[PDB]
Amino acid sequence: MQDAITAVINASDVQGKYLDTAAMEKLKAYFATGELRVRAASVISANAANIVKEAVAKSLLYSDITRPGGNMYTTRRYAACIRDLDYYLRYATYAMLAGDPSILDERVLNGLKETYNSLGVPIAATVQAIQAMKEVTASLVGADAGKEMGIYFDYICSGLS
Amino acid sequence: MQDAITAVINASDVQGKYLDTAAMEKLKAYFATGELRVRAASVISANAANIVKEAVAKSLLYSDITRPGGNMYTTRRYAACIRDLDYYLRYATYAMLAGDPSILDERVLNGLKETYNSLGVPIAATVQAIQAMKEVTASLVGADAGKEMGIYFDYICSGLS
Amino acid sequence: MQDAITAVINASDVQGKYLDTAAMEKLKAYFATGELRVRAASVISANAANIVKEAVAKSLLYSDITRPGGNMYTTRRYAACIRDLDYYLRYATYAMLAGDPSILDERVLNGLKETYNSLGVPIAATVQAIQAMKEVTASLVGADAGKEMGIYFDYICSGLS
Amino acid sequence: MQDAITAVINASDVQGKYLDTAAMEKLKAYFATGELRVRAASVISANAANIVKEAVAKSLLYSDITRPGGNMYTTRRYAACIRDLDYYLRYATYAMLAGDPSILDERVLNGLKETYNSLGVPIAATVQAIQAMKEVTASLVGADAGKEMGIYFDYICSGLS
Amino acid sequence: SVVTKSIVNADAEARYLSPGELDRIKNFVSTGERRLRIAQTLTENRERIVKQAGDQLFQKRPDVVSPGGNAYGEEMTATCLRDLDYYLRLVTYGIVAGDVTPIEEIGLVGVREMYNSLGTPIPAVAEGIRAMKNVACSLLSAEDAAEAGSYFDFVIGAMQ
Amino acid sequence: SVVTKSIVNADAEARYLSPGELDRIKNFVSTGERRLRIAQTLTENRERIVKQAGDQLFQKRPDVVSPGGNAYGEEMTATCLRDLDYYLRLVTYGIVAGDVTPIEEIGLVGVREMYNSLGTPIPAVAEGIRAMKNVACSLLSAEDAAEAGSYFDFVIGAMQ
Amino acid sequence: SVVTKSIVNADAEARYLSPGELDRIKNFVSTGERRLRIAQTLTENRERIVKQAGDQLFQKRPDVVSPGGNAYGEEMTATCLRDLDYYLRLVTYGIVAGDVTPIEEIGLVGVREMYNSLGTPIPAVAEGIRAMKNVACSLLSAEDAAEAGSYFDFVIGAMQ
Amino acid sequence: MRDAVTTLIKNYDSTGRYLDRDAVDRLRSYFNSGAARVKAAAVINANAAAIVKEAASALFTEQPELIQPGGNAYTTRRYATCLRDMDYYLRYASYAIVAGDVDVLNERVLEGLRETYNSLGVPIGPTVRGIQIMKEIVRDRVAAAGIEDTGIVEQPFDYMCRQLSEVNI
Amino acid sequence: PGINNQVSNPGARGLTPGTLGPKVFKLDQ
Amino acid sequence: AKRLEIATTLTRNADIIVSRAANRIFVGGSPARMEKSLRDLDWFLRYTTYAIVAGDPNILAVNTRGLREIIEAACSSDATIAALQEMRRAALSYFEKDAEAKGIVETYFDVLINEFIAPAPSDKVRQRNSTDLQGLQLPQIYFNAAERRPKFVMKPGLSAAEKNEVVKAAYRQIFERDISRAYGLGISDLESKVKNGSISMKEFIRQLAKSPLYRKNFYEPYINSRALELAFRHILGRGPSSREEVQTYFAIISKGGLPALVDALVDSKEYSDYFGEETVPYLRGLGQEAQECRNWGAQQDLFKYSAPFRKVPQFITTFAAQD
Ligand SMILES: *[C@@H](C)[C@H]1/C(=C/c2[nH]c(/C=C3N=C(/C=C4\NC(=O)C(CC)=C4C)C(C)=C\3CCC(=O)O)c(CCC(=O)O)c2C)NC(=O)[C@@H]1C
Ligand SMILES: *[C@H](C)[C@H]1/C(=C/c2[nH]c(/C=C3N=C(/C=C4\NC(=O)C(CC)=C4C)C(C)=C\3CCC(=O)O)c(CCC(=O)O)c2C)NC(=O)[C@@H]1C
Ligand SMILES: *[C@H](C)[C@H]1/C(=C/c2[nH]c(/C=C3N=C(/C=C4\NC(=O)C(CC)=C4C)C(C)=C\3CCC(=O)O)c(CCC(=O)O)c2C)NC(=O)[C@@H]1C
Ligand SMILES: *[C@H](C)[C@H]1/C(=C/c2[nH]c(/C=C3N=C(/C=C4\NC(=O)C(CC)=C4C)C(C)=C\3CCC(=O)O)c(CCC(=O)O)c2C)NC(=O)[C@@H]1C
Ligand SMILES: *[C@H](C)[C@H]1/C(=C/c2[nH]c(/C=C3N=C(/C=C4\NC(=O)C(CC)=C4C)C(C)=C\3CCC(=O)O)c(CCC(=O)O)c2C)NC(=O)[C@@H]1C
Ligand SMILES: *[C@H](C)[C@H]1/C(=C/c2[nH]c(/C=C3N=C(/C=C4\NC(=O)C(CC)=C4C)C(C)=C\3CCC(=O)O)c(CCC(=O)O)c2C)NC(=O)[C@@H]1C
Ligand SMILES: *[C@H](C)[C@H]1/C(=C/c2[nH]c(/C=C3N=C(/C=C4\NC(=O)C(CC)=C4C)C(C)=C\3CCC(=O)O)c(CCC(=O)O)c2C)NC(=O)[C@@H]1C
Ligand SMILES: *[C@H](C)[C@H]1/C(=C/c2[nH]c(/C=C3N=C(/C=C4\NC(=O)C(CC)=C4C)C(C)=C\3CCC(=O)O)c(CCC(=O)O)c2C)NC(=O)[C@@H]1C
Ligand SMILES: *[C@H](C)[C@H]1/C(=C/c2[nH]c(/C=C3N=C(/C=C4\NC(=O)C(CC)=C4C)C(C)=C\3CCC(=O)O)c(CCC(=O)O)c2C)NC(=O)[C@@H]1C
Repeated sequence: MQDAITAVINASDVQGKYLDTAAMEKLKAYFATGELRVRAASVISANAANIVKEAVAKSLLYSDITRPGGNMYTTRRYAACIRDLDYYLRYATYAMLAGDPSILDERVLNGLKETYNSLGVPIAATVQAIQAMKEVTASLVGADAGKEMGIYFDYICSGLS
Repeated sequence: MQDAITAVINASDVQGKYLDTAAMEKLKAYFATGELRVRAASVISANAANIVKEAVAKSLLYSDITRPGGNMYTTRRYAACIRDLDYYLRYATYAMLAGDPSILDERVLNGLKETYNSLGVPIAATVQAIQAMKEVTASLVGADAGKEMGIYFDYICSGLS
Repeated sequence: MQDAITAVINASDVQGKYLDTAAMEKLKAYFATGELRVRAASVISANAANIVKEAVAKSLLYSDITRPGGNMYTTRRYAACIRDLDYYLRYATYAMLAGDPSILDERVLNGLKETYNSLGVPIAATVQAIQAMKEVTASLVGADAGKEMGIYFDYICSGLS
Repeated sequence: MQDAITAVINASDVQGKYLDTAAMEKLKAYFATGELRVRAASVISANAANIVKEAVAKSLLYSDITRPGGNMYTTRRYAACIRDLDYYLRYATYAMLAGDPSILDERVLNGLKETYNSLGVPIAATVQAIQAMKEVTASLVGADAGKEMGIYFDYICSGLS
Repeated sequence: SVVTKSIVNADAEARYLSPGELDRIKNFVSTGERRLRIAQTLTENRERIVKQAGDQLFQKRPDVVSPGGNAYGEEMTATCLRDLDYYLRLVTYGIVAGDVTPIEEIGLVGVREMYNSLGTPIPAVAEGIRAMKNVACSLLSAEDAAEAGSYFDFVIGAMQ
Repeated sequence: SVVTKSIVNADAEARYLSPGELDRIKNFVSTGERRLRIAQTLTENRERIVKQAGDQLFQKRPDVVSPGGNAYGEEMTATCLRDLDYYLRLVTYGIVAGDVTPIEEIGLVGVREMYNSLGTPIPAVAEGIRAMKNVACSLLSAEDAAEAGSYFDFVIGAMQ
Repeated sequence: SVVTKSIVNADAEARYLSPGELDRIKNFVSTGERRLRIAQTLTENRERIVKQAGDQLFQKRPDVVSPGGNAYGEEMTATCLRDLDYYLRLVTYGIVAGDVTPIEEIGLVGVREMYNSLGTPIPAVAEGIRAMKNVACSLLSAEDAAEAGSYFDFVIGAMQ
Repeated sequence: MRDAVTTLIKNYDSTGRYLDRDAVDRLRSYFNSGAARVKAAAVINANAAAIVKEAASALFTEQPELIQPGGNAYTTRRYATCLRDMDYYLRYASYAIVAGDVDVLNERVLEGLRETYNSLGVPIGPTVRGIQIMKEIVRDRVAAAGIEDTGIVEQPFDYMCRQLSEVNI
Repeated sequence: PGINNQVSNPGARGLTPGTLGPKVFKLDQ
Repeated sequence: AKRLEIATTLTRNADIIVSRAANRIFVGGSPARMEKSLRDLDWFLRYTTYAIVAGDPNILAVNTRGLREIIEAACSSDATIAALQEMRRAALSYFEKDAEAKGIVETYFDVLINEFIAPAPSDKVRQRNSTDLQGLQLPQIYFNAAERRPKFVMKPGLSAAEKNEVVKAAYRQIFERDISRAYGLGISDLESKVKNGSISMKEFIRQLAKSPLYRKNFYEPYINSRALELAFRHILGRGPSSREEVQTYFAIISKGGLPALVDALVDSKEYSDYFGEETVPYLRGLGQEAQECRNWGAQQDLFKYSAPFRKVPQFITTFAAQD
């Protein structure tokens, strides 16, 4: 797993050059947003359950997905679906804190299509739900953190697609 | 596993409908077959070793399978083959009791064809052997439940094929 | 089909270096055995039908295999079996000329077990008949070539088993 | 083979609903970004060979991969590798035009990892090269369209890895 | 079902069905007709059971149906009634199966997670199923009511 | 090798190696000692062959070493000289094998695609191999040089 | 074999072969000539060994070849003698190897299972192998016979 | 895991043949050369560390790019793991010299090696060259020790190189 | 028929499979 | 911001730092070893710059722990050590004005000096208990660099939150997910028992694995061979290594089923050696433990949350096909 600092250092290391001024600028931007990232992460931790509640209500609830035979019908399936939305939120928070999408690729997207295609989970509905989570989260954390968390939510959406 | 009861109720559950009168007729048929099925299961339970012995004699033994270099040669492999035939007998009897071939599909057939092709197990000999088991079992448990055991034995043959 | 010379030059090529004196020693060795290899190939080519005729007579004829239901019974199946024995002889001769079992691995033994097990061909009997061909061939080409034709025939038998 | 427009209408079709206002908003978004997508596609079309050449130089040349014994060393292997990079770039361009990575799914990634693992192609090295192609493409088409190309290159990398 | 329960346990033990378990499924097949009759009466009176038991639930806990409660408004209160209907259907499935197995799969797994996230009070849901159990007891004969009572009881216990 | 090329073309027709092909292999194995000597001399003189031939190629086609060509600067020029070394090595492998098969598979298949995607003039590469052929003629005896010239000719034939 | 046992244990250690282990297999390859001679005596005289061991089996345990027994019949008794031949062949393999693991791999892993399936008295099979041991010891010298007996007796012990 | 004796036994058992004179001749060849094989493996075991060190230095002087920041051995973390791989090859090759058969190498070293190296990013070509450098060093050492036939000691390394390398036909 | 196999009987490509294989449709006029 | 500042200043005066240290260590000077020494001095400083930019000096620690033994022969270790002190003094000089900058740079260079002096550690030699398996020795620096799994232990007298967390970790490993957190499914009696200490964590794992939850989740869904492979992952923390392992345990699962296989795997010496009676099983991956060439792809796929969805048995097919 790589944070932005790890990626910058490793690129410089492969080239062999000492950390260049442009690399310093990238690292400086990450450090500068550090306060915003930590603050937003605490907001996510406090409001994560309701973020999921609102997102499911926005898209998945009162839909064919929750109808019998719709793949979130069973209570098992509903509990698992909200868990997976919790997973996406949790790993999006991790990705925001680190500043790099490597957490998402290493842990979330190295088995996601296999699991969902095997189970029959509807990828389109999950994508709609994650987009809804992005909007709700952006409202709670503000625009600056809504942009940052948004790119990682988009990463998960496109990977699922 | 789905037995006949679970299959009927799950089929109704997918639609979302309470158990219909037609579904009740299906369930009543299973309950009617229950006595003959349980009796036959006890017959196979006590005569399991004899069924395997007779079948291996009828088909597998005294052929190229047991001559040196024939895959059933070596005492390790002869033991392994009779173990697999008893696997088939046990799961087929499970399927006779339950009334649905989902036990065969879940616990036997899925992946077995790949493992057998990887290990080099002759697949024609396995099908001939389990068909021989069907002949022996028909004799022991009688024709009416031999009708029933055949359905699940044939299921295994088709899956291995 | 990698031969001894192609294998030597390939290995030197992988290292990247021009042909070394040690590699020249190996190539000289193969050139030394060239006389026996070419002579044996000429003998096998001329007597190929007789090699197979003697092997079929020694091992397969007047057995259950050649009698009704034995898999060499039908005229189609008999001709196919002798054709297969020709296959093994021809590719063993190719392997002897090359000095390398790569042709056997690549063309002959790849999926041979799976094709035979699908067709219902007794692989034990095919191994025994290949041994009969090995003995007849050893007699025809003499101990020098029979030792090498032995290693390639036994390569086939080991894989086919 | 779904583009963004087809995906929007297909989801509506499965639900059995005429196009909703939210779906209209999504379609408006695709139409809004269409001009930059088309412009970048034509730029990549003009610079297609150069993009691949620069990526090979930046990530693969003068490395273990192309030096002897490295799996891009032989001339046939070099030609094959650049052919695959051409394939990646062309389907990434198709994906940018369509707005959907589904083309990458169906036409590139449906069996690619198994073929590469079987052939012996180093997945990590290919991923390095595809990442370098992302950098070159971003420069050629401009940063704004470069983010769009980046997501589809990342899709290829996620599936290939 | 009893059959599936026996076969699952015996499959894990790699053992042909024990003679006692074979007798158990024999008793299940004999009792099946009574089970089907119990399911028949409950499903035939399903509209009565859900309707009057739902009235009892809302009467017992009006705060639940009051404004600010989860079933506030016509739409939400209708869906709450639908949940009661769902659980009656699952109870009929359980009665036919002869074991909680179907109800303990289709519902009763992660109900706490689903409902608690949904916002609903799960003790109130349990009270609703209790009301359905009372109505079903009135519609059933004494011994028949005991078995159906067992399946309803499993539901309310899982709710609590 | 001549052995595998004979086997491959006989395998296509499903025949045992015909007497003419067997005779060809017999001659090849007998003269293998001479072949190894020819490759030994070229291997020993590889540094001189590459250096002299490179100078001749650059003199005849100065555009490649001029700015705007593939080999401008000592870095790119060194890689071009290495490629000439590669093809000398492949020719040595060809002499020892007795056939063009090592040359074809290692370094004549996809040459157009590789060098075109490297930005290199393939006709100039062909002339470079021609220069190496002349140098090799100087360093080999007449009868040997004719045989080695055949492998050089095959390289230039596919190149141009 | 001694060599494989040493290599396997050393590999599990993840240390190069110990000097003591190397000396042990030095002894093994030194005594290889004696091992090969003992194996060849048994192999070349296999016909007599099997026939006399068959006589001792069918007289010490006359029931097995009597009517109703496993070996009753012109062909059933032939297959029994073939089994004795199989185990003699395995014993020769083991004598060459210096270890009983070739014998144990090809037979004695599941002999109880195989013979219980075939309805054979495995004590009677054991007595047949003991007859083989007696016959073979007289075809070998006293010092050599002790080695052969070890491989004939591991088999019998496993037969029980 | 099969020795020469175990391999001959395995072939003959699959074919159901008592060991004939040809089998005895090949077994005798292994037994006769077993003493030399033991001495050669003892030499390798005694000088195992030194062989690894010399081979590593020779490989990196031959191919500087590995030690440079781009290469896979650049930092000391990977330098240690790379030296361990050299030790692996020497250890299993000494096992193979004792065994007299390359089945040990095939089953425990070469199987899955390319997959592992492609996934971890390890370059296979340099590794093949390193094994070859071990082969030459080891052959020199056993020849100095007095083992006349170095065919026994070089062939396991050669088999590792052939299996680990690509075709490059 | 396995006697007619392009690996072994490369010449006999076009000899009809016959009753042992699929039907072969040919256009005549 | 201070870390980047220290990095910029260190880079700016980097040539001076190296030259001062080089003069200090110029003992027996005069060639090839000179190129090595100068370049390695540069590398020391560059990784110090990388470390100060990074959160921790772990890059320096893991990448220099064994260096002294590796480079001891060619050049004097004491010479290296003294030159390292010289570089520390010059680096301290440029930042001597500022307390925070001086503290950070001094501490990180101090780690470098201490690690070089410290005795090189022995490899994490993996001695396999059984014959069929192959032993392997990961170098210690690699394991230190590897990400570290939270090695939960059910020690006596733990914090209340810790006891609940250890139970959660066991649920996560055995059932591949936190079923208690998501569905609320769990075995309440067993959790309470091991929290009380009435049963060991090994007993908790045994009971959990042979519980009906595991039987429904990972033995019922699959053919027996795939069930075996999943069991190795969950209960033992690795995938089967050889055909002898698959043969042994397929026979076990054939003769006794899931109760038998659970007993065999927990009883195994391998369990006791790596997961004591208190420890909760943890997956042993590329960095945690030395790895083998024979089951690479199968192990890679088993150590994934998508692993339960293969129902074709990959380990047996792979090992069988290898022969
Ligand atoms: C000895 C007094 C000094 C010295 C000289 C020297 N160094 C090497 C080679 C290596 N030194 C290292 C050490 C590191 N390399 C790194 O990249 C890092 C972290 C960024 C460290 C700490 C390495 C890896 C090598 C190369 C591999 C090897 O073992 O050789 C040599 C050997 C000759 C050569 O050119 O390679 C010599 C003589 N280096 C010192 O650090 C001392 C001050
Ligand atoms: C009624 C006794 C209590 C109550 C419930 C209530 N539920 C919802 C919404 C939903 N309920 C479900 C339940 C199930 N889905 C299942 O698959 C099963 C098992 C077969 C069950 C029981 C679901 C899925 C929903 C979501 C909507 C949908 O069905 O798609 C609501 C509405 C919540 C809202 O505001 O959105 C309510 C009010 N409410 C009460 O007051 C009772 C105590
Ligand atoms: C919710 C938006 C949609 C949905 C989901 C649904 N998911 C599952 C089950 C699983 N989900 C995963 C995914 C993950 N596992 C992880 O560890 C991570 C993070 C690294 C993710 C993203 C897995 C592995 C499973 C299966 C194992 C399990 O049950 O947990 C289900 C259950 C399907 C079933 O019945 O077996 C469902 C229903 N369902 C929807 O309708 C939404 C569109
Ligand atoms: C003889 C001492 C006793 C005895 C034996 C008996 N055996 C059989 C039949 C078979 N025996 C085998 C045995 C082996 N297969 C192996 O791979 C090996 C190791 C290499 C052994 C030992 C097998 C496979 C068979 C089946 C037939 C076949 O070979 O295909 C019989 C015939 C049984 C029958 O009725 O069919 C008998 C009688 N019988 C005795 O009385 C002795 C005490
Ligand atoms: C018997 C009819 C034929 C036959 C088979 C044979 N099988 C094996 C070994 C294995 N068999 C299995 C089978 C299963 N695994 C399962 O999970 C299930 C479903 C519950 C089945 C049926 C497996 C996994 C193996 C491999 C593990 C092992 O080696 O035991 C062998 C032995 C192979 C060996 O080399 O030892 C044999 C011989 N052989 C025949 O001749 C019959 C036609
Ligand atoms: C008689 C008119 C001519 C003749 C024939 C002859 N044939 C054989 C031997 C064999 N013949 C067959 C033939 C068939 N196998 C089949 O399945 C079918 C179709 C149903 C046929 C026709 C076979 C298989 C053999 C081999 C021996 C065996 O059956 O095991 C012989 C013996 C040859 C020998 O040397 O063994 C002879 C003499 N001979 C004549 O003179 C007539 C012109
Ligand atoms: C010289 C006659 C012409 C020329 C060449 C030139 N070549 C390169 C770089 C490479 N050449 C190759 C070619 C091969 N690889 C092989 O495996 C084989 C056969 C065994 C051949 C012929 C490769 C792979 C490269 C690049 C990667 C590498 O490191 O080898 C260049 C440099 C290209 C660049 O821009 O970087 C040049 C210039 N230049 C000329 O002027 C001649 C006409
Ligand atoms: C290039 C970045 C890397 C690389 C690749 C390499 N690939 C091959 C051969 C093949 N590649 C494919 C890939 C695809 N097939 C597809 O349909 C698609 C989607 C459009 C892709 C990406 C296939 C099928 C082959 C097989 C063709 C064949 O027979 O080879 C090779 C050739 C291997 C060989 O031995 O000839 C190579 C070298 N190699 C590298 O070094 C790069 C890291
Ligand atoms: C050295 C000459 C080249 C090199 C090697 C290198 N290897 C690794 C790591 C591993 N190597 C293996 C190899 C094996 N494992 C085995 O079980 C066997 C069978 C004997 C072999 C050959 C494995 C499994 C690993 C990874 C896990 C582990 O080490 O146990 C690395 C580390 C790669 C990294 O970045 O972490 C390297 C670098 N490196 C070179 O530069 C040489 C060209």
